[PDB]
Amino acid sequence: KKVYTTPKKIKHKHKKVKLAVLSYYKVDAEGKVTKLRRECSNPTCGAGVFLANHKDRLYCGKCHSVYKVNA
Amino acid sequence: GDDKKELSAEKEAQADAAAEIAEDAAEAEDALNQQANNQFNK
Amino acid sequence: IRRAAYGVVRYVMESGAKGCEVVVSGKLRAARAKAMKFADGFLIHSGQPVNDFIDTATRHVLMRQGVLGIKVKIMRDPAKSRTGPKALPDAVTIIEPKEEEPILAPSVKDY
RNA sequence: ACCCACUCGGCACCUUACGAGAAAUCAAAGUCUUUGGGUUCUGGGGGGAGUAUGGUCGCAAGGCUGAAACUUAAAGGAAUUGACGGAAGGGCACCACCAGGAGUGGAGCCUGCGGCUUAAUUUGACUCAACACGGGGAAACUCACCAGGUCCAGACACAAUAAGGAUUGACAGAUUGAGAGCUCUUUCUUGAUUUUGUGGGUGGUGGUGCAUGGCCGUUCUUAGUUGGUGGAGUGAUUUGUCUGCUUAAUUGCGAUAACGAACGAGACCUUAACCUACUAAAUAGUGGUGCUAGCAUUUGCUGGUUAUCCACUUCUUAGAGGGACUAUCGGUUUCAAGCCGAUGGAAGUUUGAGGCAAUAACAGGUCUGUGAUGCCCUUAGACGUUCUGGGCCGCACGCGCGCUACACUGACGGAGCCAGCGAGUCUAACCUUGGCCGAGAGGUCUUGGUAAUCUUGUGAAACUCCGUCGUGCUGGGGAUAGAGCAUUGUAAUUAUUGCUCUUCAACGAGGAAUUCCUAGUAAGCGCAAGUCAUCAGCUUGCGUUGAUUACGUCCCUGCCCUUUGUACACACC
Ligand SMILES: CN[C@@H]1[C@@H](O)[C@@H](O[C@@H]2[C@@H](O)[C@H](O[C@H]3O[C@H]([C@@H](C)O)[C@@H](O)[C@H](O)[C@H]3N)[C@@H](N)C[C@H]2N)OC[C@]1(C)O
Ligand SMILES: [Mg+2]
Ligand SMILES: [Mg+2]
Ligand SMILES: [Mg+2]
Ligand SMILES: [Mg+2]
Ligand SMILES: [Mg+2]
Ligand SMILES: [Mg+2]
Ligand SMILES: [Mg+2]
Ligand SMILES: [Mg+2]
Ligand SMILES: [Mg+2]
Ligand SMILES: [Mg+2]
Ligand SMILES: [Mg+2]
Ligand SMILES: [Mg+2]
Ligand SMILES: [Mg+2]
Ligand SMILES: [Mg+2]
Ligand SMILES: [Mg+2]
Ligand SMILES: [Mg+2]
Ligand SMILES: [Mg+2]
Ligand SMILES: [Mg+2]
Ligand SMILES: [Mg+2]
Ligand SMILES: [Mg+2]
Ligand SMILES: [Mg+2]
Ligand SMILES: [Mg+2]
Ligand SMILES: [Mg+2]
Ligand SMILES: [Mg+2]
Ligand SMILES: [Mg+2]
Ligand SMILES: [Mg+2]
Ligand SMILES: [Mg+2]
Ligand SMILES: [Mg+2]
Ligand SMILES: [Mg+2]
Ligand SMILES: [Mg+2]
Ligand SMILES: [Mg+2]
Ligand SMILES: [Mg+2]
Ligand SMILES: [Mg+2]
Ligand SMILES: [Mg+2]
Ligand SMILES: [Mg+2]
Ligand SMILES: [Mg+2]
Ligand SMILES: [Mg+2]
Ligand SMILES: [Mg+2]
Ligand SMILES: [Mg+2]
Ligand SMILES: [Mg+2]
Ligand SMILES: [Zn+2]
Repeated sequence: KKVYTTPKKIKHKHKKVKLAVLSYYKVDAEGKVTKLRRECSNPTCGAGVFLANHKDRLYCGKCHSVYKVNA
Repeated sequence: GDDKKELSAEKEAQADAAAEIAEDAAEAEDALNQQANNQFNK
Repeated sequence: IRRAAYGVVRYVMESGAKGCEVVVSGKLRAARAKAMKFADGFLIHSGQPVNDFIDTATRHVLMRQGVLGIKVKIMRDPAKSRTGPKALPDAVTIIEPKEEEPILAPSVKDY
């Protein structure tokens, strides 16, 4: 046939990091628990799901994308 | 196949035809789902 | 090859066919393909009596080496037709007339 | 000299063949394993080789005599069937010619093919039997090519990873042609469905039509193929299957060691021609009668009218029948199958036209129709697939199928006005009458039709008539090009198509060549169907107009058939 070609630089795919992280809640002394990172307002999110914190952005990931709640 | 054996061709072929008549002649004579969702709906 | 084919011919001949034909095409065990006709008895080819009296199939048999064609032709008894013409358009039957015991003295009958 | 008969001895010939032979053949090649008249000589698988060496003869060239080493399984005879001939003899054919028709070949454009070009210009096919072929009219699709971007749709098994997360997704920005979370940034989400590797799969218009099936083309517009019993032969085989005559035909007659038969041709099937009779039709029409319009007429003519009734089946439709068998008569011949002529007839070229189609052949075409297929290739930076955009149309040129023209048997303008085969729409946009808008192209409101019911009498075109042009590259011709307006489609640029003005080329009948054709044919002409969103200079069918000239030959060409030769049989590649 032809047998190869192309400039250089194969592309990579993705990770999903590592993240031991679903520990974001704060317990005071014995035992009271207060939540970090405010949860989400859509009827598809039972407010067990939270909103990512960037800048401007807070965003719902259980909705795979949808919605912009910005506080 | 080769022309040397052609007799044993015709004889075993004759013999294959008799066994289709024997198999033939003998054969002329011879010898819920949704409801389990409803009853489990408790 | 010939065993199976000959045996199929003799079973269809046994079955009261006017005649039958088995064609094997393709390649058996050798590089170069071949074709073998196996016929017995009476068959016809041209014309509408084909459409009435002969059923043909072809079948692709797919083997470790390759693919063989099998085209089986069977000519049923026309006299047994039971729906269709009962003979070939070729058939012409005269009726065997009689031996006459000749003449008489003329006379007459009365009733 | 000649004739006839006879007889020795000759050169030959003819027929047999009792006999012999592997056979072709042979009065010897016979008088044979029933093996013996006399005698001379030669040969003992094929090569090496008539070579080496010695002897001998020769002026010489060469003669006579004449080994071996080594090598090899066939070489050789006669005959058979095939096959093949730059051999002959017969036949057949408008894919051959004669007599002619219209052309093609020239020109412009249309198209395919080569070539060049190109990131790419995807690829098959190359005499007839490649080149308006792959149903191949490609804007994306198609699509196989090229420039880039995504996705797994990587079954299943084992391993490993891993609930402290195997893995999935994504907003904004970045990025990207792109409102692709491709990838990055950021940090939520998901929950054992994946991920990683091995093994194994899967897909591939990737390869091989020279591994195959299936199909198809071609030999073949052909006429050939086989077997029973009997004859010939040791045999394979042969006769049958043939000189002649006849046919479209191994179609028949006839000749006959053959007789009597089978596949193929024929028959058969479909379709077109004819049925004052069969059975019927508001989904076909006819006459009558009402209702009624217009002319003129004391009447009569022409329309109109989905039922207003009554009758009928000529014309239209399709069931089942019938009819042609070359019939009758006369010619002509083997005194034959046939052939020519006449009359009749719907029809007498197998009535016209087709479908089907024996044995075999080909390295014909096709893995680019197939979830037909072997093997090879590839399979995650994919040859899988999708998306974006180009390409298949690219232009010094060579070739093939065509379309349009060179005009006065015409163009243009009125006017006349006639077909046949077709096809059409429910999750849908098909065929479209009518009504208005528009120079057009088209637009728009309605409508009939799943259809002998509506479009549709598809009011097609050539053609007919009355005029304008008047032989002037002209009012013939319309390539090229500009500007504008519409239609299909997401998308019209390299201009899908359509329309109006303008632009107004070559072409003054086409060299060497070469195609097709015999009667409702050739030729002119349009239509529908296929492709199909749009696009036909293409194809498949259809009807409209409708001739000249053959009713022969074997000169050319092509093929079939005898014979003939062969050392070919993997068959003249
Ligand atoms: C004017 N625009 C178009 C016009 O060009 C024409 O187009 C048709 C086209 O649609 C047809 O398309 C075809 O498609 C169907 C379908 C079943 O495949 C066919 O049955 C039928 O031949 C035809 N209707 C084509 N065959 C002919 C053109 N004149 O007619 C339809 C139209 C929409 O009016
Ligand atoms: Mg084959
Ligand atoms: Mg026939
Ligand atoms: Mg003499
Ligand atoms: Mg020797
Ligand atoms: Mg031909
Ligand atoms: Mg020619
Ligand atoms: Mg001529
Ligand atoms: Mg030309
Ligand atoms: Mg090209
Ligand atoms: Mg062609
Ligand atoms: Mg092309
Ligand atoms: Mg593409
Ligand atoms: Mg591909
Ligand atoms: Mg794997
Ligand atoms: Mg081939
Ligand atoms: Mg064929
Ligand atoms: Mg015999
Ligand atoms: Mg026959
Ligand atoms: Mg009336
Ligand atoms: Mg009638
Ligand atoms: Mg006569
Ligand atoms: Mg080839
Ligand atoms: Mg195929
Ligand atoms: Mg393949
Ligand atoms: Mg394939
Ligand atoms: Mg193709
Ligand atoms: Mg290919
Ligand atoms: Mg296909
Ligand atoms: Mg198949
Ligand atoms: Mg060419
Ligand atoms: Mg062609
Ligand atoms: Mg006119
Ligand atoms: Mg009608
Ligand atoms: Mg009509
Ligand atoms: Mg002019
Ligand atoms: Mg003009
Ligand atoms: Mg197009
Ligand atoms: Mg075409
Ligand atoms: Mg003649
Ligand atoms: Mg040669
Ligand atoms: Zn949300």
